[PDB]
Amino acid sequence: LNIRCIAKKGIAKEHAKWSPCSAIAFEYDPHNKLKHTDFWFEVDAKKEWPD
Amino acid sequence: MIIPVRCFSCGKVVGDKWDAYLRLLEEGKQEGDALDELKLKRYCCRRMVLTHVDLIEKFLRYNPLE
Amino acid sequence: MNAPDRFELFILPDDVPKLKITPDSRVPNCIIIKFEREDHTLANLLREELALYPDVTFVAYKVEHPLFANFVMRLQTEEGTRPKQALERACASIINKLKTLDHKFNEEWNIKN
Amino acid sequence: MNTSVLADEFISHRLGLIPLVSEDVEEMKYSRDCTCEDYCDECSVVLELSA
Amino acid sequence: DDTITTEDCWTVISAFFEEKGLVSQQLDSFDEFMETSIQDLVWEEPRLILDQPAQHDNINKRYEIRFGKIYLSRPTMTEADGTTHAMFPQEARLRNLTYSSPVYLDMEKSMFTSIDGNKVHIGKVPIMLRSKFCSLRTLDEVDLYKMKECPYDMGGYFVINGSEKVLIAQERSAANIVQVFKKAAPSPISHVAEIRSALEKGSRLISTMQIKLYGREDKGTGRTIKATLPYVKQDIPIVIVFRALGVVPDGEILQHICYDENDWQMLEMLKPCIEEGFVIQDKEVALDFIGRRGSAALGIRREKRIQYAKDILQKELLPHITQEEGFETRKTFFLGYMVNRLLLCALERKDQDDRDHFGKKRLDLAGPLLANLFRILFRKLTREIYRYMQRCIETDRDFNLNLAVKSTTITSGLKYSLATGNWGEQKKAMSSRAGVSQVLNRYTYSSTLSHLRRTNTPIGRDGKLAKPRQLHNTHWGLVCPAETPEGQACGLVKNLSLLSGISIGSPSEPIINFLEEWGMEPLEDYDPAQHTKSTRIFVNGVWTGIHRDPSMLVSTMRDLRRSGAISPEVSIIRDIREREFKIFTDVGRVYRPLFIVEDDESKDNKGELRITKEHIRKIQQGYDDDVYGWSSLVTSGVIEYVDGEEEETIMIAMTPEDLQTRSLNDTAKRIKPEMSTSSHHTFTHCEIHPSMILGVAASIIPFPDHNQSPRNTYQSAMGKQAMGVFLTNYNVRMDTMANILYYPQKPLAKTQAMEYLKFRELPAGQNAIVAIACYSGYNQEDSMIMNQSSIDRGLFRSLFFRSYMDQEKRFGISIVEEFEKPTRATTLRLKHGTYEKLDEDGLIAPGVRVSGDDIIIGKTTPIPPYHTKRDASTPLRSTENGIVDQVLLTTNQEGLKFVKVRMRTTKVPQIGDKFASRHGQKGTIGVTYRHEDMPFSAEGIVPDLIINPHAIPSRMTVAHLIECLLSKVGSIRGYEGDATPFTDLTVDAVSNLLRDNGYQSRGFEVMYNGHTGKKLMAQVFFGPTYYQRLRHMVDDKIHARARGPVQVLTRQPVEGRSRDGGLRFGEMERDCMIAHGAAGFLKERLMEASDAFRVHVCGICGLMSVIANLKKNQFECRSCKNKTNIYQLHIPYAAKLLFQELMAMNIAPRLYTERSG
Amino acid sequence: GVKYTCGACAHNFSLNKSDPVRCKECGHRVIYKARTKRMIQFDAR
RNA sequence: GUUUUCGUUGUUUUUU
Ligand SMILES: [Mg+2]
Ligand SMILES: [Zn+2]
Ligand SMILES: [Zn+2]
Ligand SMILES: [Zn+2]
Ligand SMILES: [Zn+2]
Repeated sequence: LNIRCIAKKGIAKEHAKWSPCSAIAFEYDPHNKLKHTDFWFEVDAKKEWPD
Repeated sequence: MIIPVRCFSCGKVVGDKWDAYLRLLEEGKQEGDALDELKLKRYCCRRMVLTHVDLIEKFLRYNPLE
Repeated sequence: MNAPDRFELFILPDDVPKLKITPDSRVPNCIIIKFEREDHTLANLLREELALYPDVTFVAYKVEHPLFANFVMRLQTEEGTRPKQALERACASIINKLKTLDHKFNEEWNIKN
Repeated sequence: MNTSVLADEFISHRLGLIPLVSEDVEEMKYSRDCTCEDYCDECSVVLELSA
Repeated sequence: DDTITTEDCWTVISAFFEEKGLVSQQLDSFDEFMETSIQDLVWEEPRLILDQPAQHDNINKRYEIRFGKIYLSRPTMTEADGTTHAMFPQEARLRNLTYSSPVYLDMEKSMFTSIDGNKVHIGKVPIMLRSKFCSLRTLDEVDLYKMKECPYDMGGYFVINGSEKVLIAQERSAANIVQVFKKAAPSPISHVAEIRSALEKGSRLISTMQIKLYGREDKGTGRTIKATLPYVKQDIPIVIVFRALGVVPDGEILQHICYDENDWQMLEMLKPCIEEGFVIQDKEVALDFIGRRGSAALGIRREKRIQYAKDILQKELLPHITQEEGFETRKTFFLGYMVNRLLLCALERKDQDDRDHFGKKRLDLAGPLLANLFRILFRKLTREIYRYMQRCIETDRDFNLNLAVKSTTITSGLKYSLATGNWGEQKKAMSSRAGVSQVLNRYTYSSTLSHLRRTNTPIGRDGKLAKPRQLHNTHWGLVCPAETPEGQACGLVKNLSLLSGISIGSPSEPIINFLEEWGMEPLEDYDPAQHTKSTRIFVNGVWTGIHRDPSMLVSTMRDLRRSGAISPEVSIIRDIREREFKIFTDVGRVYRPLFIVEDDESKDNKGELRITKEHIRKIQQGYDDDVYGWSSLVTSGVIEYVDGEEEETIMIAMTPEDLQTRSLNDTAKRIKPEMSTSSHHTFTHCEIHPSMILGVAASIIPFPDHNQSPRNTYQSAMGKQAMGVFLTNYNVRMDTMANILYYPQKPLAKTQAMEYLKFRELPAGQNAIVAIACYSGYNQEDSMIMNQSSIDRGLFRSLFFRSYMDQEKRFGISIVEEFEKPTRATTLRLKHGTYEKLDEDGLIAPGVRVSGDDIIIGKTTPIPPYHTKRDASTPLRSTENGIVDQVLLTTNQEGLKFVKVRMRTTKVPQIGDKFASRHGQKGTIGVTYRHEDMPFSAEGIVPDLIINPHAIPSRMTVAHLIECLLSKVGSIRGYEGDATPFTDLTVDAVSNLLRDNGYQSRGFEVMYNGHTGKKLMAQVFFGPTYYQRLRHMVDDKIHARARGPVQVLTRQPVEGRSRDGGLRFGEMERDCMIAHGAAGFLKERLMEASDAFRVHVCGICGLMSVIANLKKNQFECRSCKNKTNIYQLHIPYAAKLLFQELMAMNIAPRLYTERSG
Repeated sequence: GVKYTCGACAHNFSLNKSDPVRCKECGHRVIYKARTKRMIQFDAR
């Protein structure tokens, strides 16, 4: 294997090979106190859904 | 064949773990704890290593032209 | 063999501008702003920032097509402030917010590790 | 020159995916922002491989 | 000994495949071919006599040639320059050769002038690539490592001219069985008792006979019976042929027919037959009667007429029973009973004979097919010796005898049958079967394996019917019930089951001895009064004995087949109700290994398995504790082979649960038979696994039993065309198409038969992340939304390879074209493509970035007469790009350089690309979105792909949900999950474990809108699934044509996306346009977009009979001398063609530009 | 210039339009056009 | 040198 390589400045937007991150976790309202998700449930909403 | 350089679902540096993964395998070790040892936290990264199929060993055991 | 290109998502062509404002006489003190080379990231931010402005009477944006990194934003303000001026105000406000964000982050990063 | 049993597109794309230590990538000029013909170091870091 | 669990059954199947495998039937078939079949076909007439009766005083100068032993040689390809080498299959593929070996015979001579050894080359036989005489048979893997063969590539095919052709086995009805059918009412025939009476050995057709019943009820006079014997020109009454066949009195005819003498209706119904045959009262008149209608020549007179009638009653009448003398009494008894069965079926006292039950059908493998073709070709081999030893016998020369043997006799029939596909001779192109041999597919690895285990029913659409296409209960566990082709061939072209094996053909004589061991009562003894309730015994369909105590003999035969003295595959069936018994050893009857539940109620093992954990442990050893192989289990009487005809007479347990006859409220379990009235059940057998009713493809699907059967069939169909990795040495193969995945991934959901399939080692598909919602609105209507990050990282990236084959040709003997760089001077009629890529020998270098409109293989061809050379190059395909993978330079068989250039391309998914799941879930890409725009999880995790929820209400794939759930669980826990059908897994437990995984039991999880980060109100079911790339892309169908090449004859746009084809405008499109009022639009579609020529026709005759010249401006109607009354017509060229053939058929279609009125 | 390589004997060589297809030393008629030493450039993405 | 030159029979498998 004999290879030469050219690296140029880039961003994740143009390729995941320049991606600075794999995934970024973003959260808020850790109890759904703002009512942004339904807590879909078969029996009950608070207990079916974890903390 | 050949584990991806970057994790398809996530994008984590994963390539430099295969030999380490085999090392962990050799000692009759469970799979999941070994993957956790490999810093495989996201189950996407986890099954990417768990379910990767490398195939070059049969290809390489062919005697090449040179 | 027909799909579009990737660097154009932010590279400005000569003929079209980054910012094309046209008067929206539909309601008084309203304009329509075409941001080429843009997407939800800046659009939603500016939309919320303008919505927080009391002068801003109408604020909305739309990415007319997801297959093109561009969007258009309709902005009406009260009879006092112009839509464009509200836009510079929103941009500068988010500037100062980002400054404070970066400063606090850096300080507590340093004290943390 | 390559005498392996793998496609060169394979290894090339994989090499692109490889992150490079880039604490100063900001100073690097873009391949389109930099005015030079072909590549210069300022907009292009050269890598090499021989095995 | 203990209970039998599922893993023990898996171990049993491991023994099964370690001895048999899945090619064992083909291997043993082709080995039987060149170990018993070939020799018998050679010696089926071992006597060749000539003579010169005259003088030499008087003499019989007897040239007499006796046949002898055949010879088999190891493959040697004999280069065209005397540099003979032993041939290797790799070289055969590289140089486009045939995997064929030379054969030789000993046709010795014996000269007998009366007063009154030699080794010739018969021919070259193509060989199946894993027979015992294959070049690489004894050679070990390291030797294989030197000859570059894929270890998973498992042979079973034939190599001819570098093309791999497989002989598809053909299913046909088993012969020598009574077939009574209900003839149509508006016909003199009511019931047709048919039997294809043909020699059991060889399984080849000799003759057949159909006895037709005349008359109606209160209509059509008496119930007379007159059948047309083979090669007779009239329906002769059956009582008459009984007179002719030896039994002239009618009471003998009834003793042959009547066997329930308590019945009066059949007596009074056969009375009219006696009345009509009463004109015949002896054997002489009956035989003359037959001979008159016997289609023989005229002038044969009564004596030879009777002799020929007797012969045709002897030969070609029940030939499977006998063709020689002495058994014409057996002929009388058999015909009498067959007529009796006809009459009983006519009375409807028995259900009419079924036409699909496999017990009356066999499968002709490659073995007997090649046997039949060799029979044909050799029957045209033995005769050209006669037709040359006559032109030389008159000269009585010192004949070389090595020039009358045209050895290529058996080369060309096989070459044409295996190459073109027609099993016969090219001269007899008509009435030939097409498709029995086809090119082996290596698109994927299964595209070979499953391809090697097809079956086909070559009936034809002559009468459409659903019975050849409809699944039947007898197909249970014997065939795959989901693998079927599309519309034209759907239902037909059927696959085996997983554990099936085909009878390779054992001598029937051992079975004859086993049966006669029990005091058989001859057919002559069979009497209506004596044998009022005795058991009629049949072999292979031939009725060969009677018995009154059949229980002992059937028990002994069953236990003996359990032992092994009887060939373990030989079918034993006991028709208790109809006082009959039948043994089948003919080739083509397919058997499944059933666990032997003790059926004789004499122990607790009755209702349990003879095979126990002792046998399981012995198999787990792989050997015997003093070998225990699969044949060990089969011959130990704990597992036995069973056919469908046996299956319908046996009662089988499904799972190890219902073996012992048994004596709550769970919504995650299946159902066994209720056992409410039938308090007892003595299941004589149990399947090794119900999941073995599946097929090779069906052993792939995760829980195929939780999804709709139509979707299961769609899965089966799409599985063979799904992208993957076919062979390890794909590179050394120069194939039309090769597809290799960048990153093969073993499925998270797995079967256990998977383990046997080695799907970890050749996996087809990847485990990618999917979430269910309607986020983009583009997911509708079979479209999916893709993560661009995974694509950039290379998810489902792949490699495609295309091999172009080129060769120099011989116009004469020395007139040859050459591979050279075309130029503007030496080469005429050049092409706009760039020739520069060619360097010295018209061959591009390996590794160059090739594209379309660029010549890759340059060729120059002589012009028939200084500047007499034409471009004959074959450039790369126009809309194809890539880099040359490989360039192979060799020669042909004799002397011309043959080049194989494989080009390599990287394929990446794009909007519109086709994909499918393992649950029939098929669609194209609708739009691709980047990471930032799609919503993320609480941990910020996005899926790789997004699907349409609307599939679930419509397509209803519960198994897909189970697969995704198990996939999440396995990925979190880090192990391979099992999805074997008919197992005890429960979804609720998996949900509980997901709770243990710290994740929502039903798989829901909050997504946060990618554009806003806002918590999407619903919690999204989001996790991994195993999907597969499919052969169909978007850019291979994109094709626009404003103007291109036109067909040479039609002067209209060509058809085919390859050659810039135009859109064929269907007639319904014309009709809808007419209903749309599209006059001008359709006109220009037929005028400017289609053929349009202008002509000059006459105004007097009104024909195109006008010499026309625009430049001369002369238009003379030679028909009518018309020059001024000539009119120009701009009409489609197809109209000109129509007018042309109308003229050519002496029809005068006088076009008129006016109105007669 | 136009170089050629043998099947598995690893013989490297060069035929012209004067000789038949025959690996000069091994006597192997399955020969292969030796790859071009010329560089090929890729996009690594 | 504007311009500028490929086809069919038969066979198999296919595609909502
Ligand atoms: Mg369609
Ligand atoms: Zn991951
Ligand atoms: Zn530069
Ligand atoms: Zn005329
Ligand atoms: Zn050599």
